[PDB]
Order: sequence, then C-alpha cells, then structure tokens
Amino acid sequence: NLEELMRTGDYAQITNMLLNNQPVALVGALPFITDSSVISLVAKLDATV
Amino acid sequence: MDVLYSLSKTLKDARDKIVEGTLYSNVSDLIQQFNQMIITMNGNEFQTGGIGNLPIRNWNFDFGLLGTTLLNLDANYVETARNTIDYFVDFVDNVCMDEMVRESQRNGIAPQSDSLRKLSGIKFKRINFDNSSEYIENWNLQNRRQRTGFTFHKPNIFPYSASFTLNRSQPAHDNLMGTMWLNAGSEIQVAGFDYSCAINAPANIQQFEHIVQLRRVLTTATITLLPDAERFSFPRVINSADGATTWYFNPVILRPNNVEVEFLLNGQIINTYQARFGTIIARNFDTIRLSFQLMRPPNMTPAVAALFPNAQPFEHHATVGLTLRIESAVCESVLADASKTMLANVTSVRQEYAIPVGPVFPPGMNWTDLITNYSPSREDNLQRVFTVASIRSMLV
Amino acid sequence: MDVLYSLSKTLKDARDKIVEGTLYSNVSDLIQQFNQMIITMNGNEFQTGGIGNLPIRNWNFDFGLLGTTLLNLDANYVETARNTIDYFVDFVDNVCMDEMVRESQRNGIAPQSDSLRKLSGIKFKRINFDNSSEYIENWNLQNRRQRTGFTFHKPNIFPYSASFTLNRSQPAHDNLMGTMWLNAGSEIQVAGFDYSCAINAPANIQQFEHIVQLRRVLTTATITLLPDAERFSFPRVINSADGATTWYFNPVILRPNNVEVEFLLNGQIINTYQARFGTIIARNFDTIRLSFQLMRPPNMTPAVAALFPNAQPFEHHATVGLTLRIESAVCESVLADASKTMLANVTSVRQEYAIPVGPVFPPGMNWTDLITNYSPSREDNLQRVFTVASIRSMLVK
Amino acid sequence: MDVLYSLSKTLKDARDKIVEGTLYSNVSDLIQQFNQMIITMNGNEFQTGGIGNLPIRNWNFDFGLLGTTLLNLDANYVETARNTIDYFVDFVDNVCMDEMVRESQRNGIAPQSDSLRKLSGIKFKRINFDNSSEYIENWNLQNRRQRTGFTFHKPNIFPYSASFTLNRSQPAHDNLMGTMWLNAGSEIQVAGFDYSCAINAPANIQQFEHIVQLRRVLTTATITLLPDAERFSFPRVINSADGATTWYFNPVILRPNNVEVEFLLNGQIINTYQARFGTIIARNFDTIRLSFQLMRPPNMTPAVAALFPNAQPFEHHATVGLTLRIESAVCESVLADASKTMLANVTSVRQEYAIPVGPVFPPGMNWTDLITNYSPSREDNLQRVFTVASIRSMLV
Amino acid sequence: MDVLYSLSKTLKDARDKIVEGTLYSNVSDLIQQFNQMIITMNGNEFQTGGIGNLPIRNWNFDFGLLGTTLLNLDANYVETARNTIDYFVDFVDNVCMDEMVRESQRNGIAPQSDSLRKLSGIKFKRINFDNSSEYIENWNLQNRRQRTGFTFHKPNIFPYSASFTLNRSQPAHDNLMGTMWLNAGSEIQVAGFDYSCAINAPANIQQFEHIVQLRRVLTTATITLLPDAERFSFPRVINSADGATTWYFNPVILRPNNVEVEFLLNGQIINTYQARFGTIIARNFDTIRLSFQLMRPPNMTPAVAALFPNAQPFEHHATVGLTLRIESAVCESVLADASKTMLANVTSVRQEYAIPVGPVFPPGMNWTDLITNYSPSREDNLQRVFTVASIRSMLV
Amino acid sequence: MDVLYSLSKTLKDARDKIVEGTLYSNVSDLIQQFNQMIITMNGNEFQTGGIGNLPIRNWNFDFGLLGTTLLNLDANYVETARNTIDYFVDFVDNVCMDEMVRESQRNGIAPQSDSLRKLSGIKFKRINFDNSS
Ligand SMILES: [Cl-]
Ligand SMILES: [Zn+2]
Ligand SMILES: [Zn+2]
Ligand SMILES: [Zn+2]
Ligand SMILES: [Zn+2]
Ligand SMILES: [Zn+2]
Repeated sequence: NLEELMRTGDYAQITNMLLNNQPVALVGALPFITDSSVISLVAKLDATV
Repeated sequence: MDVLYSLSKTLKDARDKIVEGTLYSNVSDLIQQFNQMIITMNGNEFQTGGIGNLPIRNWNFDFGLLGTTLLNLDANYVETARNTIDYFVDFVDNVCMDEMVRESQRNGIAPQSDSLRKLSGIKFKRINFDNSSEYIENWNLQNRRQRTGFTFHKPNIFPYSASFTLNRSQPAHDNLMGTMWLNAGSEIQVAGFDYSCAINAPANIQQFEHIVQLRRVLTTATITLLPDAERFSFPRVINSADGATTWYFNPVILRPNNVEVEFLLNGQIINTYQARFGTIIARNFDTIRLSFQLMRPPNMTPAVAALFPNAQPFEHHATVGLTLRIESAVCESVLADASKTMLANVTSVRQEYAIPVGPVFPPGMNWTDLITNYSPSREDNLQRVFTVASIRSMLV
Repeated sequence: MDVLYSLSKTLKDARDKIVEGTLYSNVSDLIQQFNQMIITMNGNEFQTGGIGNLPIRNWNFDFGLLGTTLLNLDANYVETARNTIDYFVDFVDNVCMDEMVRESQRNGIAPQSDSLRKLSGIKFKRINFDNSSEYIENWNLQNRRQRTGFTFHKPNIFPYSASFTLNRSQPAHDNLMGTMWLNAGSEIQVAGFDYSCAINAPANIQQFEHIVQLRRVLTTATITLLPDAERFSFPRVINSADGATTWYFNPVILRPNNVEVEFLLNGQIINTYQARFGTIIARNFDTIRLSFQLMRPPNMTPAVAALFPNAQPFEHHATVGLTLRIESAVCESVLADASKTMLANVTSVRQEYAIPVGPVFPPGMNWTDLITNYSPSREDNLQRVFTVASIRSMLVK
Repeated sequence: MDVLYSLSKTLKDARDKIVEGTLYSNVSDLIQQFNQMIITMNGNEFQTGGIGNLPIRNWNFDFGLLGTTLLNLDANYVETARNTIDYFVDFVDNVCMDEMVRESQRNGIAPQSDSLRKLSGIKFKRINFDNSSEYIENWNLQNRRQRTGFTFHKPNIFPYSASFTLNRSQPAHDNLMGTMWLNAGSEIQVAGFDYSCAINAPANIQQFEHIVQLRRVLTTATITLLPDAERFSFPRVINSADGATTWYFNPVILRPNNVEVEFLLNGQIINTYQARFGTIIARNFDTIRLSFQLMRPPNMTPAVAALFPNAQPFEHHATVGLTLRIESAVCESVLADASKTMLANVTSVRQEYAIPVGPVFPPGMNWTDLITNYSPSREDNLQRVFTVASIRSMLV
Repeated sequence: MDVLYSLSKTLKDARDKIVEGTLYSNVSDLIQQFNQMIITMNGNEFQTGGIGNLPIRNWNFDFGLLGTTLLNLDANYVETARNTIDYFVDFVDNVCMDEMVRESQRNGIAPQSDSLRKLSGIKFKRINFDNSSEYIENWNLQNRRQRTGFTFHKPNIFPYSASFTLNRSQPAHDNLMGTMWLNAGSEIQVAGFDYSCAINAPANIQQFEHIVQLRRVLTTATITLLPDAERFSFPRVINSADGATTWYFNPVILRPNNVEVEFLLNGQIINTYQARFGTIIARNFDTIRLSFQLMRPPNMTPAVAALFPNAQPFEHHATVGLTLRIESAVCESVLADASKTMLANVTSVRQEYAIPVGPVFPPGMNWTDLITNYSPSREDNLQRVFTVASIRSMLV
Repeated sequence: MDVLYSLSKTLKDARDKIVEGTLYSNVSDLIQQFNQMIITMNGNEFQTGGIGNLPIRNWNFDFGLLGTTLLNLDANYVETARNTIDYFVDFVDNVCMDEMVRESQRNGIAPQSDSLRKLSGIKFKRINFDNSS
C-alpha cells in the first residue's frame, strides 16, 4: 500500500524488493504516462520508473 | 539448523511477547528480528514432504512487515501479527517434520531435507540469532569440535537385556552357581545365586562379578546403590540357555558381602566404592564392574541352618542382590531419557506418516537396537533429528 | 490471568535484574515495564481473601516510579525498588492464594476472586507483557482454542486401584485363574496367575488380558515395559471379592508369553508392540490393552516338574507379570506429575487455610477422586488453579 | 558469588548470541555488558589453584573492546569475540573449581578462594547483571535474609539405613515380632512382621509404628503411598543385631490395616491420611509417622488356615508393608536430588584433583554422612559449593 | 462458520424484508449488509465439492449492488433483488451441503470443505454480522472458551437398549429375580421382578437398583417420574442372555417401595428424590441411580394371597416399575432431540448423495452408535455439521 | 554491632566526661561525636521487640544538639546532656537486651533484632568511632 508506505517512511521492504527484483504490486491512486511509442516498449522504459 | 532454530525461536518469542496491551519497548528488538526474518524469507519458495505419507506442501512468503505503536500494542496489531506467525509456525513445523524422517549413512549431521538445505544458504544467515537452548548450544559446539554436554535425568543408556550366566550347572539344574541380571534403561539389577550356599567354596565365600559396558562415556553421574535385587528375590521357572528345558529358582536373600563398585574408563579404574550404599558419584566412566560375594553365615539359628544342608538336595538357594540406578548423568552424545521427549517425538512423527525403514536407524526407531549398535553415523543422525525435534517442540 | 502472570513476571524480572552495579542498559525495558505496572496499579484498591481462614487483606497502591537517569544501578536505587517489589510480591501472592482456593461449577476457567476479576478489566491489560512460561502459554492457546500441550515426567494418569479378577475360582480358592493389578500414578503392574499352570488348558496356554482406560488422551509417551511384576511375585493372603474369607497366593514366576501391548485411541489401534521390552513410544492413545499368555514349559527339570503336578493340590501357582511405566508424556490437559508442584501447592494452600469442600473438587483435593472423575468443569477449574499456582511459584517459591 | 555468576552469564550469553549473521540489534545490550565486563576486569591479576592437585594458574586481563558499528555480525567479529570469551570462560571455570574444593567452619557461606574474595570487592559490582537462575536467586535471597526455596524432584533427604527392630525376640529367633525398613534418598519402605500372625494379640491385631525424622523441613511435598513393601516380601537370612548369629524371615504378605501416615512439624500434626493410598500432599513437615496394623484374618480358607497354626513352629510369618516415595518437594536448604547435578559436580571436582579431606564435609563428599549430620555450617558450605557448581555448569 | 451463517442470515433477511411496497427505512441496514456481502464476494471463484454423488459446482460473483434511493420498494426492486438472492441462496445451500457431508478426526471443529476454508479468510470477515441463533451463538461462545448450552426438549441422551439382568436364575427360568429396562431417547423404563415375591427375602423386601450413566452432563433438567413401567407390565416370552432358550414373564404390578432417584455428578449426589412422583428438577448431573424395593404386602386378601404361594410353582411374578422421562434439559454439547431437525437434516443430506462412511461417524449417521461412543472428535464433527445444518435450515 | 558499640561508647564517655565544671577542651571531640550521633539518630523510629516477656518498646529521636561555646561546663549543660543521655542509654540497653535473647541456626553472627538490623544500614555508619574493647 503506497499510502501506508508514505505515512510510515519505512522503505526497507520496498527497497529490498526493488533491489532483488521481487515481483510486487504497488497499490494506490497513481498518475501514469500514456506512451504510444513502440520503441519505448522495446526500450523497456516502463521498468525504469 | 541454526537458521531453523532461529526461525522457531523468533516465532516462539513473537507468540509469547506480542500480546495485547504490551509496551512496544517490550518487543522492539523482537519486532526488528521478526521483520528481518520476513524480509529474508519473502520471495523464497520452499517445498516440504514427499516422503512416506508426509504430504507435499509448497510454501510462499509474501508478508508485510509488522508495524509500530507509540506506547502499547492493541488487538488489531496482535491479530495482524498472529496471521503471519501462524503461517510461519506451520512452515517451521513442516520443515522440522521433513527433516526428522530422513537419514543418511554419509554426512548424517548435514541437512537432509531440501528446505533445510536451502535454509543453510548464506542469504538466510541474517535470520540467525540467540542460540541458547541446550540442544542448539551442543549443536554449535559439535560443529566447532568443542566439548559437548547433554544432561540426562535417568539416561536410557543400558539396552534392555534380561540374561543369566551359570558358572556351575548340570542337566538337572539342582546345584547351580551363577548370576542373573536385568540391564534396562538407567537401571542394573544383578543377583548372584549359589544353590549350595558356598558350603564347599574356599573360605565359604563365593565371588560374583558383573560387568556392564556402556556404549557411551557418562560423566558427572549420580548413582543409587541398594544391596538387594528385588527382581530376582522370588521363585521363578527360567528357560535353559538353549531353551531345551526349564530350571527352578527359589531364592533366599542374604546380604551381599564385600560389595565393590568400580567405575572404569578405557580399562582404568576411575571410581571405587567399597560397601557403600545410597548415593555415589561416578565422575567419568564407560564401564561398571560390580563385584560382590555370597558369604555363608558362620553362625545360623536352627531355622537358618535348616535351609542350608551340607549336601544336596538344595531346596533354598542363597542369593545376593545388587541394584544400581543412574539418576542423572552427563553425556557427550544424545540419549533418550525419562525427562525429555525427543525420541518420543521422532518416533511419533515417523510412525504417523508411515516412514519406510531407512539404512541408518533400526525399524520403528527401537531404542534397544539403536543404543546396542550406537555407531558414529547413528550418533550424527540421531543428534540431527533430536535437535530438529527440540526445535519443533518450541512451537508444537 | 495474563495480567496476574505479567505482574508476577515483572516482579521476578525486577528481583533478578535490578541489582547493584548493573548497567542501566541491562534493565531499561524492564524499568519501563515496571513503571508501566506502577502507573497502572496506582490509585486502585484491592481486597483478597474472605474464604476459610484466609485473612481479609486490603491493598493500596501509591508508589513513585523508578528513576531512569542512572547509567549504573546503585544501592539506594536497588533498595527503593526492592521495597516496591516486596509490597507488590506480597499482593501477588495473596491474589494467587485467593484465586487458588475458589472454584465454580459454571465458568471454572474464569476468575473467581474479586482481585483477579478487577485485574481482568481493560485498564490493567497494559500490564501484560511476555507470556513465555509453559502454563501461561498453554492458557493463552486454550483461550483461542489452539492445540494445547503439557509435558509430564511420570504423569499421574492412573488413579490408585489395587484389585484382582478371578476367571476361575471356587469357595476353597485352591484352583484359581485370574489377574491382579496395581494401577498407581504412572505405573501399571499386572500379573496373571493360574494355579494349575495350564495343565488342562487348550494347548497349555492361558491367555490373560488387562484393559486400562485413561481419563485423558496422552501423546508422545515414552513407556518402559518390563516382563515381570515384582509386586505380585511373593506369597500373599488376599481377601475375597466379598471380603467373606481370605485365600492364599503362592506364586512362581514364569516369563510371559506372546506379550502384546496395544495403545488405542477411540477404540482404534494406534501402536502395537509384540514381545518388545524396554523403551517404547506410544504416539497418541487413551487406552492400553496388555495381553499376555502363561505357556506351560513343555520340558521341565525334576524340580520344575515337581512344582506343577497333573492335578490338585496345587502348592505353587504359575504367574506371569508385566510392568508398564510412563516415563514422560504429553497431554492436552493439566495433570499431576512427579516433577512439578502445582497440585502440591494448591492442596497446601487449601489445607493451610481450612477451605471448605466446594461443589467442584473432591473432599480434600484427593487426586485419585479427581482423576477418576476428571470432568470438563473439573478440568477447567484445575487448569485455572494450576496456572495460578505456577504464577505464585515464580515469586513465593 | 553474584559477580562470578554475572561473569558466567555474560559469557554464556556471548556464546549464544554473538553468532554470524545476527542483527547487532539483537546483541547491542549484550555487547555493552560484555565491554563493561572487559573494562572492569582489565588490569586485574588473579591466581587460582594451589590446593590438592589443582594447578596454580595466573590470570591477567588486558583485552580490547568489541566493536559496535556493525549492522549484522560477521566471521571476523565472532572470532575476535571468541578469543576473549575462551580466556574468560577458562578463568571462570578455574575460579569455580578453586572455590568448589574449599570449605570453612565458621563462615562457610563467605568466599574461600582468594580469587572470589577479590571479586567480592566493590569495584567488580559493575560486572553484575541478571541473576535469574534458581540457585543464584536463592543465594541473593539468603544474602538478603529472605525466605529461600529449592524445588527437588525425588529429594535425597533420607540417609541410607537398612535396619530392623525386634520388639519380640528369642535366642533361637523363631517367634519374632518387629519391623524392618529401608530409608534411601526419597524412599521409605517399612514392613512390620509377626511370626505368630498375632494369634495371642489382644484383639488379634498387632500395631506397628515407624518414625522417620527428616534432617530438614520439607514443604509442598507430593508423596506416593503404596500398601506393600516389596523390599521385605521375600525370604531372607538376616544378621542379628550384634552380628553373633543369623535368623530366617519367610514373609507372607497381608494388607496393612488402619494405615495412618502423619506428617509432623515440631511435634505438631500438620497432615494426616488414614487408609489413603496413591498421591498425597504433605504441605509442611519434618517428621513422618507411619502407623499400620497386622489384623489376623478372621475367616481363612483351608490353605490360609494351614499357613497360620495355633502355636509354634511358625514357618510362614505374617508381614504388612508400607512404601512412601517423595516425588517432589520444596526445601529451604540445598539437597542432592535426582534431576540436578551439583553434588555430582562438586564430588567430581574434589575427586579429580585429589582434594584432602577438610574440616567440614565427610571424606569423599559421601552424601549419607553429609545428610546424617546436616549441620548449619555444612549447610552454608554446601550452598556455597552448589551455587558455584551451578555457575560452572553454565559454561563447562 | 460465522461468515457462512452471516451469508445465510443476510439472504433470509433479504427474502423476508425485501417485499413490494415496503418503506426503504424498513430495510436500509439490511440493504447495506447485502451490498457489503456483494462487494466482499465479487471477484471470487468458489468450488463446492464432488464428494459422493454431490456434483462439482463452480460459483462466480459479478453482481451489481441494490438500489438505496427509493422511498418504498417497488416490483422492479424486488425482482432485481430476487435475481441475486436466488444465486446466493443456491451457493450457500451447496456450501452447507458440502460441509455437512465431510468429517475429520484430527480437527473436526475446523471447516472441511474448501469453500468454507476460503470463507474463513480475513478478506471475508466483512460479511460477518448479527450472530443471534442458538447454534451460532453457542459456536461463538465456545470459540471464546465461554460457558454455553443447548436447550433440548426431550433430549436424545440415552442410546437405545432393551436388556435385562437376572440376579437369580436357573436353567428352567421359573424362579427369577432381576431387572428389565428400556433406555430409549429421553426415556427410561425400568422394572424389578421377583418370581417368589420376596417370600424368602430378609424382611420380605427385595432391592433393585438401576444406574444409567449419561454420556454428557445435563443441567436444569425437568423430569417426569412415574411409579410404573407399562413396557414391562404384561406377559412376555423373552430370549435368554445367550439366546439358547426362551423364558416366561407374567408380571403382577405392585407399588414400588422406598423409591429413591439420585442424580449424581462425579459420583457425588447432586439431587435426591425419595417417594416423589410427578415433576422433579435435576439441576446438574451425569448419572441417574434408581433404587426401589419390592415389598411383600404384609396383609393380602384371599385373591391376592392366592397369587403368591410359599414355594414354587410361581405363576404370578411380582414386579415394581419406574418411568423417568426427561422433558427438557440443557447440555454443553449438541444432541438430537424431538424438536430440532439437525440430525435429520444431516442424515438426509448424507443419504441423498450416497456419502461413503467416514472415519468419524458411524454408517448412516445412526444415532444409537453415535451417542454410545460420543468421543471428543465425534462431538466436534457433530457440532460442526449441526451448526451448518441449522445455517442451511434458514434458507432451505 | 559496631554502631551499637559506638552508641554505647559515646554514651559512656558522655556520662564520664560531661561533668559540671569541666573544661570544654576535655569534651570537644566527645561533644562533636555526641552531636554526630544525635544528627544520625534524629528522625528515625525504632522498635525493640516482644520476644518472650520482653516488652514491646517504641523509640523516637528528636533531640537538640549539645551546645558549644562554654569554657567550663555548667549545671544547665550537664542537666540537658543528662536528659538526652538517659533516653539514649535506655534505648541502647533495650536494643542490647532484644539482641541478646535471639538466635539463628544459620547466619547467627548477623544481627537478629530489628533494631540492630536497622542500625546496620549505611546511614548509621557515621556514628561509628573508636572500637577499643
Ligand atoms: Cl523419576
Ligand atoms: Zn541351563
Ligand atoms: Zn474369592
Ligand atoms: Zn524422575
Ligand atoms: Zn536378633
Ligand atoms: Zn436366562
């Protein structure tokens, strides 16, 4: 839960999962970028955020 | 093993200390250890079972960390923690059961189950913390080749054996001289019998000797000596050595004479007790040598003199007993004893899931066969399963 | 219960750890727990004991907190803490005693004394901290209804019973076939006797059976089985079943034949042991069936043949024994055992203050009566008083 | 004693908790306590041994502190800690052994070894921390003059004594009335015998009594009372009281009548059980009075009637037995029991280094002599050495 | 179980309260609970099992919420609600049936079907609301370790047994003394018969005693005690104990004498009624003891005196009977009774779908075998299935 | 024991040296020790026990210091000192009697009475002076 993560300030679990490439679901109202570029998908820019 | 023990002890401390209304300062360190365990275990896949009727179980860890409270834990915190604790306890119990039912002639001390082998990887060493129980302490000492010590109340060191030796005998079994003993558990009950009451023996003394070879060295042992052997003080019909015939025993009990208990280590006399009954201390030994005597009473009342004629037939047979009871001791090896449940737990787990007999332990984990042939490989495997059983007892 | 246990645990930790010269870092969390206890108890009035000869004690709590500015504990700090600890320990002892002497037919697991009822309020739940003792752990598991476990060395599971059964008998009691047993504590000694030594038996085998029903299920039980029963192996003069006369028992011991120990749960065979002596494991059972045979030895030396004639009179009677000792076991219910002192403590407190016989427990806490009729209400009351006794033993003992 | 115990406890916690991969959060307080112990012990010279064959050993403390900046413990930290832990454990073991082999009559509670007397200085109290073990707890209660309590499983409270008393006797020992008993450890078997089966008794009843004085008060005692004494239920030939002759005993067992066990404190009846067998509770007592009766069976079968004739000779002798086993108790004094090992440890240390007999304890640390004459000075010295042994068992 | 009950209660309330023309204020909270149920169940797939002939069924939930903005419910609202209610009721009924036909030995109180185990997850705890029925209330109280009881009209506490005991008999069965009884359901009929009419009995009184040991404790029990047993009041031809022959019973009914009905708990008399007939109250008991006496009438008119001669043949046999009917009681455990349909529902569901015999219940859910061996595992499974059956009864 | 002995010694020295007409230089150290004793004992409650027929006695200490500033001791000084000394001597005698009638099998060298156990606290160590007997 992104709200709970923001409120606690403890980023140990999220950091450990992002470093170790552990699959996860970040849940919360999020803004998103609509990318219509196929090259962006090939470049894998969605994983760089 | 140390990682599995640390998981189990973390879960035990979580169950005991994470209780509603407790100060967060009472659990801060425990909560940190628990969250470290959650971090290290999350994203790892474990499998248990697949042996006997132990079901195949798959374990996944995708838990969130335990939070914090300003002053005191509330009910919500306890339920949220208890869900995770229950899952982890189930996983640890299953891993322990998987490890208890396996054995290896080679490297019996090493983990045998896949889950425990995975837990021995470097990534899980983070979970390791206080190793304070007796069995885990001895496990670490044995890993370091340091001196191990297990304290047993009434150690199960003597394999069951009810036997006799006839030093003098003949097919009619009416003039017999010999010894009959029961070595069972932590008890020796020996009795030397002479049917003639040492009428023709030199100095009217008959010397009886019993030697018990303990399969492991016992140290700091408290032992009770009692003059009489109640188990061999009543009449009984006893099979022949080959079972071809039965003979008759009709004891009349006389005080054992010149009683001498020798506790020996590697053939060297360590402790000697002469005509001493009650509590004695054997500091370090692997052999017990009980030498006693039947001394014909020089003076007899008419009733006594009647029982012991100058010649046959002998209807009342003189018997001198001796009872030895190891109440407590210390052994460098693991043994079954009256106060613990390790052997019972391992046997129960093996029987419940119908584990087929392996190449290390005797069928059904029978203790008499196991302690009769207590090999170093058997010792390693038994220490492993006993340590896992103690780890499991923390939770189950 | 959890609050009373937490009071006792805090006090024991304070006695053990608040010692002269120790680093404050060794006791910081303990000092916080102790001050939390003081704050929670301050301003509260308690009353303990109006039953039997137990005196009415009134308890008032107005204490200062222990300081936190020290880096090492000095003598004055320890003495003040000891004064507070002494008062609190006296209070906890009295509350435990008041709770141990009471019983309820309805909610025996619930608090009975008014002090523990008051401690069951929300305001006192703050005192609750580590519940690590075996009894309190079992208490908390039982409250949630999780699988409980009590480990007993030599569990006192068999009520005392020395009796006999005669399968063959007659008024002269010179040709008897039957069994005599003592089931006491953790031990069963049984012995089957045939006066004729199975001379006229079907193939010279006399089968004996003994069934012992446990009032509670035992798990993970280490059991020693020895072939002989020394208790029924000497001459005896035994009353008749009606007590009208006495008969004579002159046993001669023969090894038992085809020994079979059966450990059953709900009338289903869990463990079976054939001709196995020494240590055995009964993993889960509530009934023991010991079946053993007296087999007439086909070949006898002249003395043995002289013992057993073809017909009466039978001067020597063939007996086969069995001894069963439960060394350790696990039970989901509280039991008296050799190693613990819970039953002794409860009985001692009840006798010390002349507690009148209640509606739940036997007339004096007799364990044979209790285990003979170990009812669920009795189980609840016994578990409650035993947990209180273990709490008290942390401080008084 | 408290400082020595604290050294041992710090070392044990260091061995258990300073392990590879553990969070520094798990050992932070322990590391602070360990560094405090190093600081306190540094610059201090000690000398142990010099008694018996215990070698003289000189101890110097000049050690560096352990680090505090790690997040998880690694191998280097563990080895650095282990070197110091090994030296300190050796020192503590030697100090404990040096204290265990010494005794004093007037002030045997106080430290006897120069090392422990030096450790009793004020400056060493900085080392002191958690005193949670039963023996150190009782030591601190005793030093504060509070009520002490030791729980014993099968307390060894009865010195060994197999004896008999003949209330009716003749030189031929054919019409004997009396009682024979064994008192051993936690066990009392007694048996009253009448050779005439109380035919000439007033009401055909013979009353037997047995009084056993406990050398210390036992409280909260659980006892098992059984109606037969298997030790005196078989035929035996027994020496005469003067040893001049031997008499014959041929028991036939009848159930004891009007069994009455009284537990007395200072001559006041605390507990009383009549015709009650199985588990009983003696809450506070120092003396046991077992009164039983042999009642002649008014109605006898022809065989039973044949056993007991009107007049002599009496070949079958009527016997009634009682068995009394203390399974658990509480005593304000230290005692040897079946579950602990302090007596064994002290005796082992005294035997291994050939300690000459001192002015306090009996030779060889024999328990029967110790408990027969359990004087306050002996109690002081025994408590001291037992506490030292318990401290030593934490490490060795 | 609480979630399943909550689903059932929500659906029952929806059926009862969502009716055309009703004010929305009459159903506002019900509609809120219904929408909460829909939201919690949406997006979940369930499977009710294929055990026996019960078909495997798959359940999906993608329902929209009910409207909340009308003043009075109309036909459209009721139809829209009914469409969802039918599916939910079918799902609940199938889940209840799947749970009713399953049993476990280790944990019989825990859910057995996968659907109910899924509903025990935290994510469904939102569905939970008012738990007011007797069975769910008892379930929740018992999960809380709280004292709770089921009230039974004519509890079925006595396993069926028609038997007799002959205390005096002979191969020709013409001078018999003994007792006949039927214990069936909530009823006990007992009768003591003497063929000689106590002609040669001490004081011309024959004593009969009948003990019935209840398998569970009953509390606040209302009982009718009548002084005759009409079941054993007419001529009968009765098999023998071994069935070898048949004997003849020709009762003549006399008033029972010294009627004492004791209701005992743990062997202690809780309630005693002497010569009392009609309504009596047994407040708490587990055993019933009926003592009665056949008293030979001291004075007999010639017609009476003809029936009872001084010796055989005895053509008229004097009988005294008692009848004990338990009209109402309370039990900690669940029981079949004359008013509730739980046993009937469970048996019907098990019979309809050809459920094989499990390891817990006897074949056919036979109540006599069930109540004869009312083990703790049987009690747990039986309470679970009875609660599920009561839940199912709310909708089916 | 050393505190009890020091109380007795101070009181005996006061009775022997605080005499009418004596130079203050003869008692200066004695007066200082006596005032130290008064300060240490003031505000402390003592109870001599009721073992046997020994009466239960309660002792309270609220005394003024012995004066300085006299060249030779006069009658007023000696009278005030005598009042204080009499009360203190009665207290010390009762404490000694209470201690003399008690015994313990273990730790019998330690104080047995409550008064002497109280006097064995650190706060009374100030009273301790010359132990010459
Ligand atoms: Cl034991
Ligand atoms: Zn032979
Ligand atoms: Zn009989
Ligand atoms: Zn034991
Ligand atoms: Zn003699
Ligand atoms: Zn018949």
